[PDB]
Amino acid sequence: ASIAQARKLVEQLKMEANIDRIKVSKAAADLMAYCEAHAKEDPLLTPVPASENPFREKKF
Amino acid sequence: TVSAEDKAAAERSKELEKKLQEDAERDARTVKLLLLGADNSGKSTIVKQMKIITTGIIETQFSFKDLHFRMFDVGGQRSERKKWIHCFEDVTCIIFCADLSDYNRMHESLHLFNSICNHKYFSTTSIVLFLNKKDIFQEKVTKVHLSICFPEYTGPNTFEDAGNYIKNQFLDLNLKKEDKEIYSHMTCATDTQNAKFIFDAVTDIIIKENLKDCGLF
Amino acid sequence: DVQLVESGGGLVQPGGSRKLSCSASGFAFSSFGMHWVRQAPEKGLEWVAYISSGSGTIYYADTVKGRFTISRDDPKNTLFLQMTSLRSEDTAMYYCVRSIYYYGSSPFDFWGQGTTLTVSSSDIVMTQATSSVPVTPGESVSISCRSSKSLLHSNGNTYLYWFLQRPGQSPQLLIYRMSNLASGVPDRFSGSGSGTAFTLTISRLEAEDVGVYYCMQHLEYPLTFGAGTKLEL
Amino acid sequence: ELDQLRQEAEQLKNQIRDARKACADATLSQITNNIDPVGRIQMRTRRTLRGHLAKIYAMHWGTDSRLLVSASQDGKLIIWDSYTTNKVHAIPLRSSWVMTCAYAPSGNYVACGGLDNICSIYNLKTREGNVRVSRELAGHTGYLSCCRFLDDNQIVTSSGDTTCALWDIETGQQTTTFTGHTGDVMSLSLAPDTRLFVSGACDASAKLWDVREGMCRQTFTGHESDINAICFFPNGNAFATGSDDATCRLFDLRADQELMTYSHDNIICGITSVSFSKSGRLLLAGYDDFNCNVWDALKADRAGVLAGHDNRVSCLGVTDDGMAVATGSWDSFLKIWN
Amino acid sequence: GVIKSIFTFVLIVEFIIGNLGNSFIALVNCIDWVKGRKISSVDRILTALAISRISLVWLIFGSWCVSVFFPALFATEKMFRMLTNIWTVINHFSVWLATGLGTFYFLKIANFSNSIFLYLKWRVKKVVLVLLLVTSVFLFLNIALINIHINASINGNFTRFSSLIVLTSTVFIFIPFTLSLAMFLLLIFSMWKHRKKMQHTSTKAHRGVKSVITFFLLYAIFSLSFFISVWTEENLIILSQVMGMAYPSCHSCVLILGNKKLRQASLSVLLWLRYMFK
Ligand SMILES: O=C(O)c1ccccc1Nc1cccc(C(F)(F)F)c1
Ligand SMILES: O=C(O)c1ccccc1Nc1cccc(C(F)(F)F)c1
Repeated sequence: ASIAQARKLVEQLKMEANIDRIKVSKAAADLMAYCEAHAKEDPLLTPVPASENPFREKKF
Repeated sequence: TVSAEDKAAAERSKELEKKLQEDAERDARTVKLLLLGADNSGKSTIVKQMKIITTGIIETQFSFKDLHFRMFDVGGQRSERKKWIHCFEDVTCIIFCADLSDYNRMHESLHLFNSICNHKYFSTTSIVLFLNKKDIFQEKVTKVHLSICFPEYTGPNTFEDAGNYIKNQFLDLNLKKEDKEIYSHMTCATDTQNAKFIFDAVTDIIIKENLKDCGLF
Repeated sequence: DVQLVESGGGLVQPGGSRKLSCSASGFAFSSFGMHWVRQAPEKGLEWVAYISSGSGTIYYADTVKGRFTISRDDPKNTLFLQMTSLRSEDTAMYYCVRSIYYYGSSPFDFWGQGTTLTVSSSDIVMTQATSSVPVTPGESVSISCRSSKSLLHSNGNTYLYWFLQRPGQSPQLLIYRMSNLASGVPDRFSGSGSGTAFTLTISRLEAEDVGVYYCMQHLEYPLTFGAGTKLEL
Repeated sequence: ELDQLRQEAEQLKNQIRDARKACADATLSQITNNIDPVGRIQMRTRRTLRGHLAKIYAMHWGTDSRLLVSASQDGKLIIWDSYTTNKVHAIPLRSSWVMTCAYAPSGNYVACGGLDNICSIYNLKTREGNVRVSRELAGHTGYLSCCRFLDDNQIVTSSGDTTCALWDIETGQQTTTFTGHTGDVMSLSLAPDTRLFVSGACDASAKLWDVREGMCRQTFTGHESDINAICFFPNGNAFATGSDDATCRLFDLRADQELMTYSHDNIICGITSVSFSKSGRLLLAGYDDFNCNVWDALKADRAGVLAGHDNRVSCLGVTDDGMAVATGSWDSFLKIWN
Repeated sequence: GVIKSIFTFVLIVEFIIGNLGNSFIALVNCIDWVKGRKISSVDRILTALAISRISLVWLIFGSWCVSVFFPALFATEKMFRMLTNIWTVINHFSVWLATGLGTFYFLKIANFSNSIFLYLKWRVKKVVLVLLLVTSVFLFLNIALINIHINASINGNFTRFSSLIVLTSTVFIFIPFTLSLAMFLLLIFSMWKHRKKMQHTSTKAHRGVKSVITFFLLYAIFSLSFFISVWTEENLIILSQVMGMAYPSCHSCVLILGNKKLRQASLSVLLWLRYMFK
């Protein structure tokens, strides 16, 4: 049989269970703060002026 | 205004493009096939005059008078990996190979065909059925009743009618009748004619694709 | 090993024709453009000709237009310069210079041992007025170069190349595009500048920094070299 | 007595689920219910790189945000200059079956793998002037689904053998072997610090492996089918996974839960690629419906569609500076949007 | 004057048929541009041919109308020469774009093994432009001789000297037609040979190809009859206009019975008309 493999899986689960978990609210707040802090530095979320746009369409 | 370095870069880009297109033509006159079937169905010696060229994908190349076919044999039970399958979507046609004298395993082959004939990616590629081991089927039909491995069974239980029944049973799993076509050929292993059949099927499929592109039908 | 061997140079009468050959070995010659640059017996470098990869584009200097023909045999990995009606001004050492043009490339990175050709008796000016620069090991130096027209293209690239020719050695690329250090060059070399004023700074002058430094512009043909700043001990 | 050991597995699973449930005091949607929606992200096809002749399967933006490598089924790995569309390089691969490609952060090396089960590393900076395979990392027993560069010497790869491998290029041997996945690994992503990497597999689970330890720190099981694509949040404390079930899922490492889910009733196809903008507010998911959807990371609301492809969007990538997006489809075209 | 009156109705019927067919082709291929539906190369060529033929047909109809309402100005040197020049510059392109469509079909559908044929097939998208250039050379030559003829007639508002111009415009139309037929008797030959190769390994397609064969036979017979009659009258202008407007209107129907997008659109249009009627 493969009982030792199941024991290894149990050991992995034991190691994973005992971890430092923060509250979901704190993680959501951190993500929101990160998004709001670097929003100005996001050319996609806020399109930059065509002068600073390297991929600006060639003049026709 | 383009700088001299930019112009030279553009020249290099066009040189690379012409390399790609020249190799494109050279390959363009080579047809990619996909070979399937059971382990003992006759996959190895379907053409009998090949020259084998990591895991699975046993490529084998041959030619017939104007084309370089490259059959990409896929390992057993790999017909539904869902990961290698989408790689072989450019295949011009599939070269499924069955075994007439394999009643006990026949259902499995049928199932495999139903998997590839109705596959989402392989929904338009034209199968090329190869009912191999016709010689053994000749004696088996007159010795072992086909009803053993078929509910409907064969009425006369003869070599010709039973063979036609098996061919149709393979063909019936072609729900997309108007989208693809299936070609059948009852080889006998010791036949130097399978390459001709594959070439004829590939030419027919190419002409059909060209007509579709032109919009005629 | 990258290697460019020049041959076919010698003594020719004032009016004869000659064919200089450059054999290239150790790199994909078919994918590399080739320049011909001549250094007079005592003057600086001067771009003579250029042939692009695939023979698509060919350029000649104003002083050799109509008399010099540049061609290449990619299968033989050879470059040919056919000179006709050779005047006395053609006496010089000719070098065939490798150059590949693509984003992040190093044009003029490698030069070949030149061949001597002795003859019996709207251009961007680049001023290098620092010919004499006495220096000693362990010190720091700053060679200066100027351009009549700004080399800063709208794309953001300043096409200035700093080469070094050691006594008895062919020119070697030190800096390309005014900021990038060529492969194999010690980090002590640093190219800087802006607009029409450029500088090459050496922090600690080693025994291999003795020679003539040349500044060239690649903004537009013909390519013009500088007078040449000579650092000697 | 054998079942007594599996009792421990059941107890640990129950403990993990209880800890996850107790740690969810709220929901990201509820917390993000008082923010201004991004609105409409109307991007346009700024560039259209047309060099490939077959189905492009992978791409990777360069560190300079101007050069990008793309691998195609036609046996070509093409390095493009996005700004001008010139092909800076066109490497012919030994094996046409290529499913992944990577651009080294330094830009001196490129990588590609596929059904050959070997990761070929080519050197773009050669004194010979031609791109040649500098290394052939071998040892994986399955197809290579993804690979990413940590430096010019180390590379993380994921194969179809249900395992990943951290290789040292110079030695050519697997420095570390990550095992534990029950299904074939389809994608991997490197954290911004390049210390922990998150890998998704066909077993509908994602694992946050540690590069310096070789152990699965955490396992996320929120998807219903294969996880085809994965990408870290720019912060590095969260990531997103695209799955064949037409639903993307954003998880957080510290919380070790499924923070949010992105799905629409009108979308039934499978996600092929996932990427994040510079700020992480926009999650671009390339689907099999021939289109790309720009979901709002903090609101799970679609903000725009980059519909410009005649076939599925196999690969999607975002520039390091966030200036532009690049989507490569099966139609053999690679379009740069902005 | 049975002809003098019958040809009027014939011309009106041809005008109506040409308008309907060519405008329908153009609208079907243009609605895809707005709706976003993709259009193939054959769609582009069909659209070009349709917008060219709705121009040629309208030009001939205007030529007839000016010859009925206010013929006083029609018989004018300026008119005669401008109408003739604008007729030839449009007809040459309208026939050579129909021959480019034939070359497209022949190069794609056919399955010959000739090296030159394969080289052209791989360049099928580019041959339909080099062909247009060489045919522009033919167009310059034609303008040349249908202008020299006009100058000679004027120096001698045509003084019944239009036989030469009508005969010269009929060779530069037959060269396109002869090339198209030669590329239709090799496509069908290849199809028949391939079908014979398929001994054991859709009557609609057979009837459709028979329609093309019948149309080509009829057009060739009528054109040859017209040419011989001209070589060997007061009413000879109306008949010439009828022929000139025949091909643009007639071949459009054959094309509609070709490309399946157009046939399906026509069937859907008939369905919509039937639904609206009831
Ligand atoms: O001259 C033709 O018969 C004519 C030929 C081709 C197209 C239109 C045509 N109608 C036309 C145009 C100009 C002058 C005259 C005519 F002289 F017969 F009145 C007839
Ligand atoms: O009608 C032409 O201009 C044509 C000429 C040469 C070859 C093909 C052509 N067209 C065409 C139009 C309808 C159907 C078919 C066929 F099915 F025969 F190929 C061919």
